[PDB]
Amino acid sequence: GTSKLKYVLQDARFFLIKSNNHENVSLAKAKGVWSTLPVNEKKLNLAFRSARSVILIFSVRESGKFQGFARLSSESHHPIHWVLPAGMSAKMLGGVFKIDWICRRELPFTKSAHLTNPWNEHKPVKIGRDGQEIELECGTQLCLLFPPDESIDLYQVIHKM
Ligand SMILES: O=C1CC(CN(Cc2ccccc2)C2CC2)=NC(=O)N1
Repeated sequence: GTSKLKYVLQDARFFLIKSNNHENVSLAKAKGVWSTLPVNEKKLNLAFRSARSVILIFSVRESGKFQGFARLSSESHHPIHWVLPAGMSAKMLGGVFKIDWICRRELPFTKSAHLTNPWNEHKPVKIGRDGQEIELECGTQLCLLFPPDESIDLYQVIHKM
């Protein structure tokens, strides 16, 4: 069903998080961690303190899809073998956020064409810079479009709220 998912998403905040490649999403899915540049680190840390749930919705650049979504379980904290763009050092990252995956299934952008994000001029929700906040209603409907991930049990995540 969808009821535990809706409960986790109640009064949540949502952020569009880009990845430079699939490998970093794979690492994040395996290890339950993510890192960012300091600008988005500050934004996500403020959000983590503000809301019962902060949801990261991931999209690998140029993939035309979202690769899943996860809930922050921690503020950032200060090596993980991330695959970084040429010229970027690990020292340019902020701290590491712990995350609990809610859905590891993909959703193509074609399936979210009917959702617009008020915090990005009501452009389609797939459009946004890395770190763009997605308004509650749009973000909830976007998460509900993903195929159910029957491998995940949200019992444990509800307890962290
Ligand atoms: O475009 C991105 C990609 C990305 C993946 N990073 C490396 C990186 C961080 C910031 C910019 C470019 C690459 C691995 C998880 C530590 N994390 C983001 O937060 N935004």
